Amino acid sequence: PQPSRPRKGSLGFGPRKRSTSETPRFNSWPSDDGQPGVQGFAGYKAGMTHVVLVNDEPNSPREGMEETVPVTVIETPPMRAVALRAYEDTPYGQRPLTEVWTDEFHSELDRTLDVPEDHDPDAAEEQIRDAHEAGDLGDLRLITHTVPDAVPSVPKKKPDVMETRVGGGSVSDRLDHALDIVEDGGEHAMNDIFRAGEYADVAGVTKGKGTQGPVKRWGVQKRKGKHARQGWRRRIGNLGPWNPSRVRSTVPQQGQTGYHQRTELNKRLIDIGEGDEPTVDGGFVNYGEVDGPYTLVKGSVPGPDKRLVRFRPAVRPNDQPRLDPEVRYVSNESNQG
Amino acid sequence: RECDYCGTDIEPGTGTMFVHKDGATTHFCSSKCENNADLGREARNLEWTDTAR
Amino acid sequence: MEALGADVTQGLEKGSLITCADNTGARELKVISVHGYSGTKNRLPKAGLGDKITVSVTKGTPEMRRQVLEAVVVRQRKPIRRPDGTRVKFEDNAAVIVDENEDPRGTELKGPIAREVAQRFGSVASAATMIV
RNA sequence: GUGGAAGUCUGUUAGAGUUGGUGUCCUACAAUACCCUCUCGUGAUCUAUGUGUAGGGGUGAAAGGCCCAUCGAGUCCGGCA
RNA sequence: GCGAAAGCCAAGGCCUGUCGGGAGCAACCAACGUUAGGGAAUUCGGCAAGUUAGUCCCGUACCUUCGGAAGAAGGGAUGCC
RNA sequence: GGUCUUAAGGUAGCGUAGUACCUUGCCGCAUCAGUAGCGGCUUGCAUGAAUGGAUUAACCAGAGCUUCACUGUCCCAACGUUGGGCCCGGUGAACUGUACAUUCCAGUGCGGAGUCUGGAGACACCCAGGGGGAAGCGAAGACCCUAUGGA
RNA sequence: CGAGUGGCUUGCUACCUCGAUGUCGGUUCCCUCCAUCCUGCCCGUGCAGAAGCGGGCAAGGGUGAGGUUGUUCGCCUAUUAAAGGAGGUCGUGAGCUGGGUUUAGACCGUCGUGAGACAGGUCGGCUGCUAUCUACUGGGUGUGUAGGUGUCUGACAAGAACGACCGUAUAGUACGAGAGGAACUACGGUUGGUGGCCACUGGUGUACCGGUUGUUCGAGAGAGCACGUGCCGGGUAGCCACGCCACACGGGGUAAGAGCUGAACGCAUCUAAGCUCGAAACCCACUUGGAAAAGAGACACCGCCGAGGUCCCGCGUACAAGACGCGGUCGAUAGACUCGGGGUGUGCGCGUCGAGGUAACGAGACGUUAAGCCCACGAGCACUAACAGACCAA
Ligand SMILES: [Cl-]
Ligand SMILES: [Cl-]
Ligand SMILES: [K+]
Ligand SMILES: [Mg+2]
Ligand SMILES: [Mg+2]
Ligand SMILES: [Mg+2]
Ligand SMILES: [Mg+2]
Ligand SMILES: [Mg+2]
Ligand SMILES: [Mg+2]
Ligand SMILES: [Mg+2]
Ligand SMILES: [Mg+2]
Ligand SMILES: [Mg+2]
Ligand SMILES: [Mg+2]
Ligand SMILES: [Mg+2]
Ligand SMILES: [Mg+2]
Ligand SMILES: [Mg+2]
Ligand SMILES: [Mg+2]
Ligand SMILES: [Mg+2]
Ligand SMILES: [Mg+2]
Ligand SMILES: [Mg+2]
Ligand SMILES: [Mg+2]
Ligand SMILES: [Mg+2]
Ligand SMILES: [Mg+2]
Ligand SMILES: [Mg+2]
Ligand SMILES: [Mg+2]
Ligand SMILES: [Mg+2]
Ligand SMILES: [Mg+2]
Ligand SMILES: [Mg+2]
Ligand code: NA
Ligand code: NA
Ligand code: NA
Ligand code: NA
Ligand code: NA
Ligand code: NA
Ligand code: NA
Ligand code: NA
Ligand code: NA
Ligand code: NA
Ligand code: NA
Ligand code: NA
Ligand code: NA
Ligand code: NA
Ligand code: NA
Ligand code: NA
Ligand code: NA
Ligand code: NA
Ligand SMILES: [Sr+2]
Ligand SMILES: [Sr+2]
Ligand SMILES: [Sr+2]
Ligand SMILES: [Sr+2]
Ligand SMILES: [Sr+2]
Ligand SMILES: [Sr+2]
Ligand SMILES: [Sr+2]
Ligand SMILES: [Sr+2]
Ligand SMILES: [Sr+2]
Ligand SMILES: [Sr+2]
Ligand SMILES: [Sr+2]
Ligand SMILES: [Sr+2]
Ligand SMILES: [Sr+2]
Ligand SMILES: [Sr+2]
Ligand SMILES: [Sr+2]
Ligand SMILES: [Sr+2]
Ligand SMILES: [Sr+2]
Ligand SMILES: [Sr+2]
Ligand SMILES: [Sr+2]
Ligand SMILES: [Sr+2]
Ligand SMILES: [Sr+2]
Ligand SMILES: [Sr+2]
Ligand SMILES: [Sr+2]
Ligand SMILES: [Sr+2]
Ligand SMILES: [Sr+2]
Ligand SMILES: [Sr+2]
Ligand SMILES: [Sr+2]
Ligand SMILES: [Sr+2]
Ligand SMILES: [Sr+2]
Ligand SMILES: [Sr+2]
Ligand SMILES: [Sr+2]
Ligand SMILES: [Sr+2]
Ligand SMILES: [Sr+2]
Ligand SMILES: [Sr+2]
Ligand SMILES: [Sr+2]
Ligand SMILES: [Sr+2]
Ligand SMILES: [Sr+2]
Repeated sequence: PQPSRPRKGSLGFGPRKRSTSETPRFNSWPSDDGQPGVQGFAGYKAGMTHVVLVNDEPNSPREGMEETVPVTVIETPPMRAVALRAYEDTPYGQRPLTEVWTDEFHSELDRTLDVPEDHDPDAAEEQIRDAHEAGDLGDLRLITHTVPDAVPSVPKKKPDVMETRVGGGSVSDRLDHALDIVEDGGEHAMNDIFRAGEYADVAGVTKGKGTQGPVKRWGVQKRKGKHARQGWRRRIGNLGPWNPSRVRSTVPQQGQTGYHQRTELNKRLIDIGEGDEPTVDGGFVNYGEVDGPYTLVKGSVPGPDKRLVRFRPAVRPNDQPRLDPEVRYVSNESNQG
Repeated sequence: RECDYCGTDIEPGTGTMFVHKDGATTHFCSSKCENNADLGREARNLEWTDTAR
Repeated sequence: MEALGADVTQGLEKGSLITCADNTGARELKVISVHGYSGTKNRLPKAGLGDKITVSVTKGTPEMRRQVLEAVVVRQRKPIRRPDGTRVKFEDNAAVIVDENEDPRGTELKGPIAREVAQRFGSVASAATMIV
């Protein structure tokens, strides 16, 4: 009687095309609660290893016991908050009002931007403060970029630029908090935003697989038994009924698979350190050696090694934070073998 | 823990434990060791093994 | 059910023939169904360590033979994962016949049992000789 | 023990055939092909050449089979526009 | 090696079962190799694929026209020096 | 019914059959579960003796059923190999073509429309793909009826 | 007994189609309907509880595996929250299958004098095509907006991104004589679905290392062939699932329903105006796409004799063409070399031993030897090659 069965693959990540920016772009930010603060950071994926942790969960029968947990190692060197952009609220939504830039720029920020030579930081600030007085000011975001040069395993020297919202406290206070950061030189670290044990949402552009068929791309069955030997092995039964006389965009077909932006929720940060404690013998395969600021994310992160991954305080955590998990072991065993 | 076959230390968070029919237990550090053991080879007779060395 | 304490890769399906690790008189059991389980189109219902299953007696004494009974999977060849990451596997696939209250029908268990199963089914455990 | 019968067995010996794949091909390599599997292989066997039987007639261990890619009556031309 | 069998190699013949160049060379298709655990649940149907396999020794049921069934089945052996 | 038509009125056997409509007949075997299969019963819609009946060792690329063994047939798909596919040089057809044609949702219409009506959508061109539609292409429907047709 | 709705069944008609619109069942893949089987929220009860039975809102999600049979339907089994029904040319053969139907061969029963028939049974029996247009999945080039770089906005668009179950505490409590036996809420886990990732386990791995059969190169050494690995064992990278990670809470507005205030109708009345609540459903929350949104967008900086870009060169985090990303001496981008990290499993040769054998000879064993061989990874290192250089540009 034709049994029921959910469809093949989700219709919520379409169209399944090649991403426009290899650098991830968050389409949502955490709410305003605590003191002002930058709501995100970024790093470069190195590879994976595992760690033995002391069970944290107070509701877990294993609380206080050894537990092996998979971890992805991400190099998270300091970034530069190079400017402060203000948004005004208009009948058509939020729109960039102006920006407040600095003077101190990383030696190679000019591999991507036409660095400012003449700018008026106060005129900009002025216009912004008046916007607030008038009550037309929309959220406040910092223009941020990475410092690839600090990461040897990554060939790239050209910085990756991304806008990151600043939330928390009162607008007046976080506005001043924003200008503070920027003016310095914008240099901030993973430490200034996250603490081991908190939940972060990680975004990244998945590994590319080029063109793939429906079986792999949508998870449709392969033809079965006798139907697998007639000339069709990995092709779906049909493109649709006689009527409607057209092919719906919902039937699973071949096409670009991979190299899509994905935002993975609730990734627990196991540890934020610096040095080479997590590096692996022989070096992370197809990457290199880690010896600098790093972050250990519980589980997996989208993208291949070397890709830029972005962190943001979890916007929909399911669990309360259990700060600074106790780590009793970090495997340094060769990943070749 | 030590691999009950070759003698090397088993990297924590790794390996497999084979439970024999009589209830005995054999901690293996890798498929290679399990596979040689399945061939009926004895660790002492295999030079690359710590047991042998 | 109560958390098992380990991750299981079901190594059995509806129709699998397994060992009856007890002294009930049943020697071989055929898996008919898995308690609490519901699959998906074309998927053969699967069962593994710790699952309660309905079985029919394939080999054994005339009186046991063909009876449709309830059992508990105690051993399986496919590996399972423990909290510390280590995988554990057995020499064969085996289950123990059990009644409505989950008490073993037999008087003795044969061969080892996984600790995880022992924890979940106490009276079954308090019948085991070896718990691995 | 000898002997070595057999429309006897195995057998891609030569040679003959074709159960299944409902595989490949299906503007083909081919207007009947290709591959694997399969059957026969001392006999009512297979095969070359010569020779005979001719169209309401042949030939047919009989399928309306075959008689030059055509057969419940060949082909050619004529009857015929 | 039982062999006019396979496989490898001479004598002899050929690179003309006659378009080439390039992309770790994607999807998809034709042929094919390897697949954990389960083991026919697949399907009209074990279709397809696989399992078994040569030789020697032991051993071999119902039934039978006494020929046969039968290589029944089942068990063991097998190299080199 | 306890003979009548039209001569006789089915004996041995076999029997729900490659013959049994009823029918998945009833009992049993086997399976967790068997419109199947096998054994028995059997009033056989409509078995039956050379229109041969029954039975049968051996034989069979003949039909159906069961078991042991084995396995990617399946759970559920993966990785790999060779030839294509893709790009480049050269060579170089055919099918098909009333016209127009970027369509979609409804409606209308000889009641199964890319072309009519109302809306919606729609910047042009190109590459690869699997084939939903053009009641796609290929054959003056084989089925059915009709012809004071044929064989 | 009376009145209707539907267009799933059947019948009727002959309107369309006979210069062919391929059949039943199944399969695969997509969308939908509600007359709702489960899940959410409710009302009644011949409602103590637990559970039943009937009714209401509601289509978000789910509705599975098996035995006979071609079967649909159905009968049957064990599971399940439940294992609902129907439309899409009884959706789906330029997708599959070919068991059934439906040619040519043949048999049985029945009918027929016969040829032959049967709306009975039975064995066998063929499935063509290189896509022009349209449609959609993905990928490019141009034009428009109208010098460049970087960052955004968000009209619109897609989602189920989440559905369901078990267990524990609550609790042997409320309720009930007892038997039996709940809930709010807080937890742990499973299952189905979804997206991603390879440290772990598992598969592959015609890189690689080793063992070994036949044969050829005289032996040895070292090799070819035996299908694109002769066969067997192990297996790095990479890819993978059988492996691992992640996938709310909360707001807002309602339905059924529970109510408040409250007339018409001095009272009463949840409703007429007004209001408080209230569903897995609706909107938001979350994820994905999205300046071609013709109102064709916003910001900052750079540049108009030069900002930026192209060709070129070394390469992949990318890739069927095209596209994309990185590096180019202000350099570690690729290769060589050396270490590191890995795979295999102890090399050639020599010495000793070795059942025997007068001896010749001798399978094999031990030592040299954590050996030899090998690596799609990492580091160091400018040794080689990223040179030289051409051009466009407000
Ligand atoms: Cl299929
Ligand atoms: Cl089941
Ligand atoms: K017609
Ligand atoms: Mg590895
Ligand atoms: Mg390892
Ligand atoms: Mg099915
Ligand atoms: Mg002759
Ligand atoms: Mg397998
Ligand atoms: Mg089935
Ligand atoms: Mg076969
Ligand atoms: Mg019968
Ligand atoms: Mg007679
Ligand atoms: Mg057609
Ligand atoms: Mg005609
Ligand atoms: Mg006719
Ligand atoms: Mg006539
Ligand atoms: Mg008519
Ligand atoms: Mg309703
Ligand atoms: Mg009740
Ligand atoms: Mg729906
Ligand atoms: Mg229907
Ligand atoms: Mg149909
Ligand atoms: Mg069709
Ligand atoms: Mg067809
Ligand atoms: Mg075709
Ligand atoms: Mg048939
Ligand atoms: Mg005939
Ligand atoms: Mg048939
Ligand atoms: Na084909
Ligand atoms: Na059709
Ligand atoms: Na004699
Ligand atoms: Na054949
Ligand atoms: Na004639
Ligand atoms: Na030539
Ligand atoms: Na008769
Ligand atoms: Na024959
Ligand atoms: Na296979
Ligand atoms: Na089409
Ligand atoms: Na009606
Ligand atoms: Na069909
Ligand atoms: Na629903
Ligand atoms: Na059925
Ligand atoms: Na049709
Ligand atoms: Na067809
Ligand atoms: Na069909
Ligand atoms: Na609400
Ligand atoms: Sr961004
Ligand atoms: Sr957005
Ligand atoms: Sr076919
Ligand atoms: Sr249509
Ligand atoms: Sr013969
Ligand atoms: Sr023969
Ligand atoms: Sr055939
Ligand atoms: Sr084949
Ligand atoms: Sr043909
Ligand atoms: Sr002979
Ligand atoms: Sr002819
Ligand atoms: Sr004429
Ligand atoms: Sr020669
Ligand atoms: Sr030529
Ligand atoms: Sr292999
Ligand atoms: Sr079967
Ligand atoms: Sr079956
Ligand atoms: Sr044998
Ligand atoms: Sr009689
Ligand atoms: Sr006879
Ligand atoms: Sr095509
Ligand atoms: Sr027509
Ligand atoms: Sr309704
Ligand atoms: Sr309900
Ligand atoms: Sr029926
Ligand atoms: Sr039907
Ligand atoms: Sr359907
Ligand atoms: Sr047929
Ligand atoms: Sr029939
Ligand atoms: Sr018939
Ligand atoms: Sr214009
Ligand atoms: Sr409870
Ligand atoms: Sr009680
Ligand atoms: Sr070869
Ligand atoms: Sr062999
Ligand atoms: Sr109301
Ligand atoms: Sr524009």
